[PDB]
Amino acid sequence: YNYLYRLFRKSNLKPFERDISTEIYQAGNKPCNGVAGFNCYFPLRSYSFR
Amino acid sequence: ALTQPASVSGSPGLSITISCTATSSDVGAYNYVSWYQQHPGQAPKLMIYDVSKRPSGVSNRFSGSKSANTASLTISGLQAEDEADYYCSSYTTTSVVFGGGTKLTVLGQPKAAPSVTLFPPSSEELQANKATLVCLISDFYPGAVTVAWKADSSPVKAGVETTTPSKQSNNKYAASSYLSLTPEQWKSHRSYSCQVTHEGSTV
Amino acid sequence: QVTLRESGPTLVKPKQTLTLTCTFSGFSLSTPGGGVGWIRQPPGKALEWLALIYWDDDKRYSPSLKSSLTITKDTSKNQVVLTMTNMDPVDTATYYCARLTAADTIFDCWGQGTLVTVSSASTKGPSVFPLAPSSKSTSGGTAALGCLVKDYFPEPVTVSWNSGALTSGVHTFPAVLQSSGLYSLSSVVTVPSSSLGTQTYICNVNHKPSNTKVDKRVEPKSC
Repeated sequence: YNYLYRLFRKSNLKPFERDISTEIYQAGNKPCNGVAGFNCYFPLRSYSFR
Repeated sequence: ALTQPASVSGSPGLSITISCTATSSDVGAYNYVSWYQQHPGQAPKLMIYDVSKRPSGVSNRFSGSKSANTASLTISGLQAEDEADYYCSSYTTTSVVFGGGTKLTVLGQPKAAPSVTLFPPSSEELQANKATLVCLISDFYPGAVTVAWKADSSPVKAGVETTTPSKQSNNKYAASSYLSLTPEQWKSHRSYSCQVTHEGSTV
Repeated sequence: QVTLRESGPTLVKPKQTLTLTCTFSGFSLSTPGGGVGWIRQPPGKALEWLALIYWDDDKRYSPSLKSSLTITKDTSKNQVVLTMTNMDPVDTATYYCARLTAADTIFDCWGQGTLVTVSSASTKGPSVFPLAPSSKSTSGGTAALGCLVKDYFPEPVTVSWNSGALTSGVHTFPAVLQSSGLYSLSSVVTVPSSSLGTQTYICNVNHKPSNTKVDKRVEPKSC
């Protein structure tokens, strides 16, 4: 679990851009801060290298 | 001609795309393609022409492109006031095709309840034998209702079925109730109560 | 801005020649690249191009229909007129005339729509009888009163309670086609029981094909 990859991103990544920030994804008519919300999700994921 | 998807669904906040395929594209290079928007009950207004550009008065939510031979309409940030039919139009070799239709159904709204309003008939048409009692109901989201007009007897409709979407400002499907009350049987009917059944909440 | 209004008789006899016009105002037709066309929209179908005129007297028509579609320009009075023959009961639709500014802007500004329903039937006299807001509608929340205009074949007819003012409130739902081959509207207003007994309410039926405008009101009855 030492390699994390981004899964949810609003727009397509532009040429030569490094997204070091980690903000919870957004949703519809609701301001999800990003604690445990189902509608929202964490941008980064966790690779399972077994 | 030009074929378009019949039904397209989209969650509020996400983005959906349309497909304006070739379908024996005699349009040639497919240079120009204009998309229109026609709400139920109004006139079609131009939203985006020359997909590489956009007309004045249209927000950045509407955008389009054409990768190889199919024009796509990218609409980001869906709202309640966006359920309308879209049409892609180009210039053929001998005419101006307008393609098919594309209905957008934006789900994610609370199911509304229809209010019953049984307007009593005035004492002007009863003297002329024109009993036409009305149980006009409206303001419901699903759109599937079945009135049960009955004067404590077998419930019948006899013309209530009209299939009126009526996508007004509140974006709620309306209905239209019309009774076939016999002008001679109006005395036998005590009050002719009205009962409407809704989707999900059938009671 | 560009204002494209239509006119002409909506109801006519079958197998005749229509005279649907398109009065344009706000621009000059002599501009290079400009022109006014016509688009058909059947009920429950898609759009389809019929005819189109240009700034150099060019009359372009649909390749399918060329023996009936005859368009002409009257820029002297700014009124585009379209004529079509051999009217069959399949052409019943709402016609639109849109301006073609250029090749890239395909029909940017459109009109408003005029439904031409001509299959078999002629005009019918509308019967206006408003529904009295009795104690049933009063105690049942909003005492919605609605005129019961019925027995009319032509579909396009507008209504407005106390025309000029009170723009909102009226429902104005589409009519219902019963077994008699006629239509009927029962548009009620959402004005509550605050002040409706001492005032006057007329829905102002505008059945133009019949050339009849009956404005009348009702009083609270007792069931």
